[PDB]
Amino acid sequence: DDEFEEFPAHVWEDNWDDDNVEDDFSNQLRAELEKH
Amino acid sequence: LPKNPDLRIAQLRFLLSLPEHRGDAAVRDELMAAVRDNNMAPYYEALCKSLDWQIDVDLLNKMKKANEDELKRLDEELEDAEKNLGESEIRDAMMAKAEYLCRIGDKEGALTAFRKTYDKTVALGHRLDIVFYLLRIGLFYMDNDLITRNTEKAKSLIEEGGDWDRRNRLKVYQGLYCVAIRDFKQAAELFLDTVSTFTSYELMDYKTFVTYTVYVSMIALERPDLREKVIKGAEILEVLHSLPAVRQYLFSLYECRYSVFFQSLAVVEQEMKKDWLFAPHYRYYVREMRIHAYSQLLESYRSLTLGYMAEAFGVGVEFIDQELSRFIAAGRLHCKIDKVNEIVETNRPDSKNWQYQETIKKGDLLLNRVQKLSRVINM
Amino acid sequence: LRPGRIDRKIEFPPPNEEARLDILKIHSRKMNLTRGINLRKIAELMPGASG
Amino acid sequence: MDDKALLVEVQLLESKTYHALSNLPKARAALTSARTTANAIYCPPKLQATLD
Repeated sequence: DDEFEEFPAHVWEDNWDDDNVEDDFSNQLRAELEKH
Repeated sequence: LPKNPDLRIAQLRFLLSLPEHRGDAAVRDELMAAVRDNNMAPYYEALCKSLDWQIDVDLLNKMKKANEDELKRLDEELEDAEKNLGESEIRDAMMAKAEYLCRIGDKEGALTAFRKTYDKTVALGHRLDIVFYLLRIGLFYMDNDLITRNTEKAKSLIEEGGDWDRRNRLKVYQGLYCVAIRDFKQAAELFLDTVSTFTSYELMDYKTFVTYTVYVSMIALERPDLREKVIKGAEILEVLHSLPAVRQYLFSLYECRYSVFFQSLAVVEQEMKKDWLFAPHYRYYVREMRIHAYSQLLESYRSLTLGYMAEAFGVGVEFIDQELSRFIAAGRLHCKIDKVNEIVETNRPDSKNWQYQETIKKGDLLLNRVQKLSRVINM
Repeated sequence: LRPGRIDRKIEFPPPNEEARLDILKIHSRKMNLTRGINLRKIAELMPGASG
Repeated sequence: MDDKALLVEVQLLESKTYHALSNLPKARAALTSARTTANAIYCPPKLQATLD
């Protein structure tokens, strides 16, 4: 068909929430139980 | 089938290639024991290159010479078979050679030899065995392209004629690959279909396979299917008697005991970070299981106070507030927080409202397709 | 039974353990047989048995 | 070999261990095998009571 040449040119379905950087859940829960 | 290569080798190597676990020397002793036993000079060289290890020339030379002599004698036997024996034994000679290349760790040579053996051989069973060796090499080296190509080859062979035993072994291979590529739904299906007849002891012992089935089933199956096929599974309960922690995890989720559930999920996260096949899935799996626990708790409530949620999950109130806010913002929970007077309202959609929204979405998709087709054709 | 009315007469003896192996294969084709299962042994175990 | 009474007792123990391990279908299979073997020999009152 037409080409817009006039404008120059993990197998996964990854998610945004996966890119967050935070401590391991084990560490988080350990700290929570420790302080409560 | 034989352990070739022992995927325990890859497990040890990966588990070693991790911070805070390098040079514990137990992993190193195990891996060196196996490498010396099977005379893996090339894999040893690759490991030294990867991990920047003090190469022991004294033993490396011995392994090299043993491997060279083995290769030469195998090749001489193969040539003798060509000169005297017929195809029926020439195939066995090539097959044994390729097996030895896999044992030592000559990846490309082993693949070439197996391709030649596959081309030569006509027996359907031996073709399946070759394809399964290729699939095991693919799993060992985590080359997704080879793994998928040989999975398709195995499926094509089974359609062209196969048997129940190879069908189950292929099912276990497919489930392992799905777990590798984060397809926990299909992994759950395959693992539960092959749980009662696990024969592939070359990949992992029945206990490890059952732990994988439990984990994948918990993350992929709804509550009814989970109760019907895991909590009421004879062959899973039989092994969970031996495994007391996996049982506590699964039953803490099922019996709505959530503090114990988070404890078990933390230990599962650690175990499954250490694991080699699930390693690039521990964050996602923990997140999804936390979302499942939150949705399960809120499934039977119209307004749940944050204090009660925190006490139920054995955490603080800030922790639950932060997690709930994150997942609601991401769109994974049907609940709205209310912090001035801490309460978690439950805005689940009615059946008719959900039906209307689904109709809007599907109709929008279909109407876009119809519009595109009409504009393509009317001109 | 006179020829011309019944020109040919075909007897159907019970299978001779080789026909029995054949029948076992025919009727087990649509079946999930485990490895190490010996339809030849079953055929031997079935003497004088019909299809 | 012989001592089908001992065979019945061992099959009953297999069924009982399956029941204790929660593998109920296998426990029932072992029980049915034990009953099939038991209804071919003399079952003393104790063995019959255990089977029942």
